Amino acid sequence: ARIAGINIPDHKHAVIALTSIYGVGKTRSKAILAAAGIAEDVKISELSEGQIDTLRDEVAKFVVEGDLRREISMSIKRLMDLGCYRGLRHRRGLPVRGQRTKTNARTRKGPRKP
Amino acid sequence: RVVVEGVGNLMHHIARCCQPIPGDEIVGFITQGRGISVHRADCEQLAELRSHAPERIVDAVWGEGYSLVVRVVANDRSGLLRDITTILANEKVNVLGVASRSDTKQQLATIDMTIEIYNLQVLGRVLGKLNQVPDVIDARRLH
Amino acid sequence: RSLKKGPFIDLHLLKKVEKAVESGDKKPLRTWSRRSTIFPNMIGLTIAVHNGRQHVPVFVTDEMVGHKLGEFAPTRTYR
Amino acid sequence: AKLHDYYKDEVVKKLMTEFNYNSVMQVPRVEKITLNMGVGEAIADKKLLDNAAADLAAISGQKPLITKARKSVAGFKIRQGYPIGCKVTLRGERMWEFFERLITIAVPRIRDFRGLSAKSFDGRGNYSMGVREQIIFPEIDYDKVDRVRGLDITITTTAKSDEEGRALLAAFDFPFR
Amino acid sequence: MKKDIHPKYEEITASCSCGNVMKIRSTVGHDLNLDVCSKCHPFFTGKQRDVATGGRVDRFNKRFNI
RNA sequence: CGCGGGGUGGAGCAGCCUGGUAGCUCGUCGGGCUCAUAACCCGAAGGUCGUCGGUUCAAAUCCGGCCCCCGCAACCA
RNA sequence: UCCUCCUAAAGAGUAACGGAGGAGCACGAAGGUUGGCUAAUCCUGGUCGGACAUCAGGAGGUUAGUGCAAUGGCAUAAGCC
RNA sequence: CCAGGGCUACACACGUGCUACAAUGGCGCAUACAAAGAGAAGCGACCUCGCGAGAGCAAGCGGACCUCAUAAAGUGCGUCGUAGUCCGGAUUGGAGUCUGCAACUCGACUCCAUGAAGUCGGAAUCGCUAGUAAUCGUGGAUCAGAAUGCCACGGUGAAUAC
Repeated sequence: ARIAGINIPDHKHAVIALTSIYGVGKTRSKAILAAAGIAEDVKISELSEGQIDTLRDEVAKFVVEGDLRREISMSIKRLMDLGCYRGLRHRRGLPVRGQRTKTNARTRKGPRKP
Repeated sequence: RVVVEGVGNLMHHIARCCQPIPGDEIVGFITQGRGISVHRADCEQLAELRSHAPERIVDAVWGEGYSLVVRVVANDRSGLLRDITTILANEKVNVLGVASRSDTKQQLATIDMTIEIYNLQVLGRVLGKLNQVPDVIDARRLH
Repeated sequence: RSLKKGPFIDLHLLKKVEKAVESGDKKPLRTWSRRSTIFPNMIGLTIAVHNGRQHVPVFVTDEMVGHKLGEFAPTRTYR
Repeated sequence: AKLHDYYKDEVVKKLMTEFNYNSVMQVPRVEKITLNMGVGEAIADKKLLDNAAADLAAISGQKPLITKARKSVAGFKIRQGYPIGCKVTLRGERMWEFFERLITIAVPRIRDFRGLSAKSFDGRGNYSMGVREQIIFPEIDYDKVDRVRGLDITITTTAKSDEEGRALLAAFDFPFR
Repeated sequence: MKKDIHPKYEEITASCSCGNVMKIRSTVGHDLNLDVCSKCHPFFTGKQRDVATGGRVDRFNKRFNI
């Protein structure tokens, strides 16, 4: 009950169980179980290890956790370093996509505290 | 304004470790953001800049020249510096910032005043009226 | 996320670029076409871009490609 | 004791080539592994430190040495004499078994693994690292921790030059980004 | 060593999914099914895949084709 | 000069008494109520504890010096 | 009233409303003995951990400590277990 | 007149809305019942590709005949079992689509991943007595593209008035 160097959930129907893994949403997760041939219903507890390993080999195909984090850290890095507008926004801790900044944008700007 | 090698209008930022004026001409360093980094032509700090990236640098002049810092130096104090006040009025350009440095290690009385200039000529007479006062053992543009 | 078919750039800009390129680096390039994307051939060029009042220079680099010129000419100065 | 045996053979053999030592005693040898664990929260809850003791007991396989605060310091608002951080100085047979148990299985389980700093040396070659999640050790039931007591390890070496240290550690494979 | 105070310590039979079953001493409980033997961990390959990024130009050309 | 007390948020006063973490009122800020202000109602911020040094793990607090302020005495002459 | 130093002129002692500071207790253990151990402080490395927790090594050398003021003394330790 | 910029800035304050905070709920599968519209330098079936938005091909219709266009709540089955939890969906990265010279400032939408605050909201304050309130979904003008806005339609369907 540990894959990708983490994943230790249970009772959850495998797909959700895998959603726990950073780097995988339900879709990709379902896809994994799809190729694995594992029924999504099975609680990870029911899941045989002789199957879990297949799942490890399965998830190996899809970029996850560690590399993913580093990777995103690298793309954002590029941004803030290149000096592209997106980078500026990230350096300013502000919405990038083009959202209203005059009012909301609390997510990026954090709490209304200041 | 500044004819950055055959083109003006180009956004730039004046360096703050040197005080370029319409004289020796100016070396132009291209910063990441804030476009150009005019650092005057020939300067030690400017030197390291070239040292790490010569390719992103081209010259610039003045096309068609204001704001500068100067370090005047006086003898200790006991008031004759007040004499300098009197001179404040005679100085045409409005003083921009008082910065005495009497500290160092001795009884030295230096003052880093910041002002401006309209023409290099006018600057000439500036140094003149600074050199006249006996207590003004020193008076030169700080870099 | 911006024209699947052929990256877009402005013609006069393109020509100004070739003239620069084959002539070898010469002088920073005045440009108003922020819509123009980037080209490997342009890398090195110090093309300057109008920000609404100033044509600010930018040293094109490899990371700087799949981007448009506007992404380097902030118009809204803030504090 | 497997890789200890390994040491006796391939390790010395190996290094003797790269270091042309005049005599066998000149070859560096790991002397003592030291599992330090400064929770410093017993000052709040003493039993918590006991849980830390459980973990070190669960890893070393032996009772941890509970260090006491050396100095009363306001910087942590702790006074001298208070339990502060438990430790273990496992050496010999034990340390080898643990060492294997370390590089073979413990280390690999380390999330987002990326080698190890080659810069972690006292100059004497006595290497030092610091796991953040004690759970990577099999003995911990994972679920049973109420905390993520990370700890740190000091591989003391008889090596003098830290470089000799690297070499010695290199004989036992080891990460090193 | 001092008797009793130390937790029981015996040679459990560890086993990675990778097949490098190995018997080593510890306490654990009985033993353990693992996933990665240091030999079967991707450092000697993993770090390699890790750097893989850079050179926008090629990607741009993929978009080019004209 | 001598003696005793004091100095804490913007202002007035606690807590220093016995070392660890500073409280109240008014005021300040934001919102509400009102046509508007006030009062009122809700929320929140706000004090390097005069200064310097020393003692202590730790000083608003303990000690000494200093500045400032108040009170007392400054008599037989 | 008592304790430490200087004054005090290298024995002792030696005054001033002379210069500097403490005591009016503490502990059954902080005592007795046996055995064992030895600091402070910096640098280097190291999960949380930072100027400062714990660990390791080095430098270092008693600059530490010695229930309390100072003086003398202490590793054979009188210091610590 | 022009290009580019700006009307989208961001310590903050307020108004008005949409979405949630869940179990009369979410999710998957199957499945029932609308009215009102709009359409040609438009609507664009079917068919083919794509995970998708769409792309290619392409009839019918400027219209009770064609298209937009399977309404959704609901119903049946299953699952989740009270967790910040399969709630929630912001934010961001990467990868795309379409409009339009052109999407950087600054478009909408799609996929992958991510998955924040929030667990029913202080003082205070609003709407509503019937097919109303509430709740669900559909359409249109505007419009190249671009709404949670607005105007409009229908389904479900109350409470309470001493």
